[PDB]
Amino acid sequence: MTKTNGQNAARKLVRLRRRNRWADKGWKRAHTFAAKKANPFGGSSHAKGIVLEKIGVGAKQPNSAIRKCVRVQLIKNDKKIIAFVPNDGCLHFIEENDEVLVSGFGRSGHAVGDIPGVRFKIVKVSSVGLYALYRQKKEKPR
Amino acid sequence: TIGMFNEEGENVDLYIPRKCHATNTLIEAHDHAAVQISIANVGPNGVINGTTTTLCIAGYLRSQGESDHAINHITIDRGIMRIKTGKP
Amino acid sequence: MRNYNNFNRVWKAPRRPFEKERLDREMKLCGQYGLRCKREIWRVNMTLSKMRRTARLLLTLPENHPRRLLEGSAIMRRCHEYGFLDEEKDKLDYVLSLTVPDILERRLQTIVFKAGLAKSVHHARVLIQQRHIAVAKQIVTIPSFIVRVSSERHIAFADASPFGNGRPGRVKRVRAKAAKRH
Amino acid sequence: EWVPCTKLGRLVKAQKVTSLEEIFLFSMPIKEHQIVDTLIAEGQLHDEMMKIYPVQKATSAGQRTRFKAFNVVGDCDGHIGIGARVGKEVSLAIRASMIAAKLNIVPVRRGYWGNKIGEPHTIPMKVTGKCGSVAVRLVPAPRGTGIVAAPVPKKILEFAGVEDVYTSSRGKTRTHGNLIMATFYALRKTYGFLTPDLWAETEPSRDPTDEHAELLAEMT
RNA sequence: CCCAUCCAAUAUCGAGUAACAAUUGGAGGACAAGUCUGGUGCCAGCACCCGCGGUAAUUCCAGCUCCAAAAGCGUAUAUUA
RNA sequence: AAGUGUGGAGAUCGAAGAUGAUUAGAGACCAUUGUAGUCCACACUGCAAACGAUGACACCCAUGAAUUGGGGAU
RNA sequence: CACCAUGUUCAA
Ligand SMILES: NC[C@@H]1O[C@H](O[C@H]2[C@@H](O)[C@H](O[C@@H]3[C@@H](O)[C@H](N)C[C@H](N)[C@H]3O[C@H]3O[C@H](CO)[C@@H](O)[C@H](O)[C@H]3N)O[C@@H]2CO)[C@H](N)[C@@H](O)[C@@H]1O
Ligand SMILES: [Mg+2]
Ligand SMILES: [Mg+2]
Ligand SMILES: [Mg+2]
Ligand SMILES: [Mg+2]
Ligand SMILES: [Mg+2]
Ligand SMILES: [Mg+2]
Repeated sequence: MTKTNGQNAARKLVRLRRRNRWADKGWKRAHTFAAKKANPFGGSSHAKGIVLEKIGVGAKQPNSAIRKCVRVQLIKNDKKIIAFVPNDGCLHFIEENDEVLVSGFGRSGHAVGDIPGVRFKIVKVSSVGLYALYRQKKEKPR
Repeated sequence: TIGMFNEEGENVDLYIPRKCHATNTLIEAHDHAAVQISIANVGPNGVINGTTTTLCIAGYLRSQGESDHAINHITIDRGIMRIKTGKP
Repeated sequence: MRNYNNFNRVWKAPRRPFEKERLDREMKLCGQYGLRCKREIWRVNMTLSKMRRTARLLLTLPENHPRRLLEGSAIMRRCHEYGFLDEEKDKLDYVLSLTVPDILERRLQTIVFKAGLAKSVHHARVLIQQRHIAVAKQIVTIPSFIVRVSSERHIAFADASPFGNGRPGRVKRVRAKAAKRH
Repeated sequence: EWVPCTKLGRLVKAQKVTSLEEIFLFSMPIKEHQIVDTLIAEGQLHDEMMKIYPVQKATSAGQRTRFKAFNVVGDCDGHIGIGARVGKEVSLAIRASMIAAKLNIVPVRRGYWGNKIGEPHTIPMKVTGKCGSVAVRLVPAPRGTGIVAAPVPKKILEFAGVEDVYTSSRGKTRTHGNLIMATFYALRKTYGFLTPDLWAETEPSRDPTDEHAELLAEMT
């Protein structure tokens, strides 16, 4: 009950497939422009921003902590986002009005497990790497 | 001369299996309903000889109910069982 | 920018990086042949994979086809030339049976161990890389040098090496200077 | 010792049935695992456990727990058998699956892809086998391919004597209880397909229990 | 410049802790590799996913010891399988 | 089916609403009512678990009770 | 066929 044969039925099969590829959430995201115009990074990776304020986001059930994260405002398009600060400590390396280099983390913008509504991640603060500051490879300028 | 060969003419496979005499169906090793039935060849005085006619039937054919129709069709062909009365 | 010199990749990393059966075989191959890293095994995989793939294409082709007489007599020629197959093996179905230790036996690190010029396979890799073995009066400093069959007769010490007919090496020579100032 | 109860095991112990293909010919159930290790040589018969996983039964006051063990057995020359038993201790169910895997021993037809030149490297035709939703399909491969399969069918296809094969798997293969028994059902179908080699008429034989009926009555 | 050749051709400097010192990610599972010791006590943090952490943590912070790839190795975003 | 428009009809049941009662509360179930509706004509709507949760047209397909309409034998 | 509503968060 599914599809058509016929030696001259190729226009039917070409039209049939081009509409059913829009139902694929990978094909539709790769071929519509709401994907990049609403992505806070401009269809790119690692956008810079300025730290505005520090937030403690409480973990989801069944976990219980508060996740240390900053809210930053990106430079390329002035979009306010909340981004996580990975490691033990590490808001001690971030002050307000710091330029931070913010990547996503994990899952193509889908909020890695415990943290609710945070889908970006601090990589580098004041143009020195944030994991290099944790392991004390080098220290902050100024 | 049955079973696959080598291009050197040695019989490569183990176990050439039986085939159903009704349906020509190759009898598998786990087909535990498949039976052989040996029918005694008998002589002119009505006493059995030392030779028997053996016919083997596959297991699905017995499962349906169609084996008894197949034993008739075989033994008419082999000449074992007569198809009708003689004329009075 | 307008440079047309070519380059490709010679090895490939395996799918499934943690297979306990595969990781045990390759540590045996790093020990029995004195190898630096798993990547030297992995190019011997790709070298043999490409032979195993072309020779499996040619058997799809019939005999008395042009691409099987030519180029099927080339792949049997380079197996016989480099010692991958002895001269009895001539049917092209033996390239499909070659293994990674069949290729690793033809490295200059292995023959210098097998000919007897070194005590261990880690003695052989030092003496190649420290400029002691000449294949045809040609100092070869490459351990992955695949030795041909005709080259086996002529592997010896280098004529410039201290172990051959050359000047004495460093520890004798810097000691011969210290006995000279006195 | 081992005293047999079935007539087949009486004839195996008496060396009246000499090989295992004399049982496969007459479709006889084995019913005694001492038949198999008698007929197959002891060093030429390999076994190892495929999977062990626990299955639980909700009861009043908690769960009951028994371990379901999968074993595969076979020399790598066309005999394969898989058995799945369960038990309270993990050591009992491993031992019971060894007993079970020998009872399910079954032959594998092997053949050629292209020309015929030696021992058969592959299965003689495309065959699928289905248990649950998991159906594996086994396709003949050329002479130097290897077994191209997932590592649970690949270990079964090594023990069955198949040297080069292509393999697909259609659905929920992470269920290994049905993935194991679908590779077994597919290799079991290799003597079910009627090829024009086997078109010829073969002369009928006599059952080992037909022929040796006078000897078996002397055990009573 | 580099590489290559050379430490006499009468006559050329040089390894030892070869200190001339390998790193990057891991050790519950997938996924290779600790029922080790110290600390913290649903905190701090880890965790792609499943999950860890509530005073005996196989998962955090560390020391040891191992595993993996190795002059490399993590991470992020695209993209093919 | 509910709903809408214009005319009829208006017996009974009855969304809304009104009284009783139950209840911690009762805006509900239960009792008494009662408007729109129910019913017809002519227009409009086109929203169902509009179901067999099974698209249409062909093909092959084992068995035994029955059943509806047509035809044929006794 | 009177009335009969509810039981914090993880974990075992
Ligand atoms: N979810 C984030 C994932 O991260 C990936 O990002 C990268 C890495 O995480 C990943 O690195 C993997 C490494 O994790 C894994 N342990 C081993 C693997 N060899 C690495 O792969 C990388 O390194 C090798 C060098 O051998 C390169 O040759 C190879 O091209 C490269 N992909 O390869 C990717 C290349 O940088 C994917 N880009 C991304 O699509 C995916 O979503
Ligand atoms: Mg020199
Ligand atoms: Mg501890
Ligand atoms: Mg640790
Ligand atoms: Mg009441
Ligand atoms: Mg009323
Ligand atoms: Mg309440």
